Amino acid sequence: SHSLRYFVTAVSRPGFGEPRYMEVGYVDNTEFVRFDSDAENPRYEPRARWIEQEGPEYWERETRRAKGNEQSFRVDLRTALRYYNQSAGGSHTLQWMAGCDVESDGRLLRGYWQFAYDGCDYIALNEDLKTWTAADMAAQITRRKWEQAGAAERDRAYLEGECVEWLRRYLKNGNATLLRTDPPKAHVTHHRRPEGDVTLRCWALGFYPADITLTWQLNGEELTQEMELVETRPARDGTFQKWASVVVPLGKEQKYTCHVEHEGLPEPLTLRWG
Amino acid sequence: IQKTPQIQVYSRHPPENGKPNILNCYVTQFHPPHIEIQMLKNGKKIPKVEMSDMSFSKDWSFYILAHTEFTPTETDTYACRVKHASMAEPKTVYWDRDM
Amino acid sequence: IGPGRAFYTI
Repeated sequence: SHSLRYFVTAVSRPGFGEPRYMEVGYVDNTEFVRFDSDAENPRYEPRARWIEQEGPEYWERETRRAKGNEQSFRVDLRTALRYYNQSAGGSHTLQWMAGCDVESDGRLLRGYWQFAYDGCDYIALNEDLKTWTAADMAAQITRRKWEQAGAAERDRAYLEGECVEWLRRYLKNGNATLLRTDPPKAHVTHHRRPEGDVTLRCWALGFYPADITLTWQLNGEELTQEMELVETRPARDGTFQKWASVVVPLGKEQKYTCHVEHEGLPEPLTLRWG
Repeated sequence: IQKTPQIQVYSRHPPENGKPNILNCYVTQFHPPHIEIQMLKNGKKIPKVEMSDMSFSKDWSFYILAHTEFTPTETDTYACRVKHASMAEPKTVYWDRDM
Repeated sequence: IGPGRAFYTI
């Protein structure tokens, strides 16, 4: 499965100018394009080499789409003040995420097209891609308007058409980058705590794709809530990073072992304090 | 609704004196999106700091990564100071060189 | 390519 998703944000700032507007596009867990109204040059920009192969028509077209969206969101921020009857001097946020998850074989799995206002669900297109779920009173007003206007129909056309077709194109043109495999490097580090015991930290870095399994075992038994497992996140070079730590008794670290599983490894990697 | 940012400061790989590394300040779970992140070295702002383009999660909370190249030293202190509407005063998180 | 708000405002 693969995905093409766009994360959009509009943040008003009364007294500081027009709302800040941003768009970030991702193929799976990798950003490849972005738009920021506050950038040195406010237009669509590549964020990965493989997308740079797209001609000028692509950048001017996406730039136009982004600026058109920006105007739409400016209007939406004003309307929202009215729906919620809020003061006109405060800052507010409108968020939107749309995209498609496609089956291992160019078959659409799920479509997304949802909004949030001031960090809370506002309205979202249901899985049938034909109906809307409004989270509150105000969103109910938007829903009625979109049903009468036929918004879903056009939105679905994007998800089932453009979103799917372009993702296929992106996966092909960016194959060397998007479908590559960078093996993880792993380490275990040893820090004595002030309380007298020891914190063992298992590192996993420089890997791609993001999916990875990192765990601590005690006497060959996987630990769960007893260890601290942070979520994996990106590094600056397009790879990912993760780590897990466990507090163990001073003198008993030979009993703890860290396990790493990743498609970039030929077999699970087991490490110990060293 | 507002959400206070969770701050994580860590190096790319185990720190070793005289060996280049990358220091990270990963700020997540915050709202509103307006935020200021400053990576500091010995109480002084680091000039060359790059940040990823801000995005958000399923729960709609934002996140961003700040990073800079550095060579671990035995005594230099690194920190990430964050200012956000959710906090009355800036929040500073020190990097644990012994991680 | 990205999604378009078209003219469907909230």
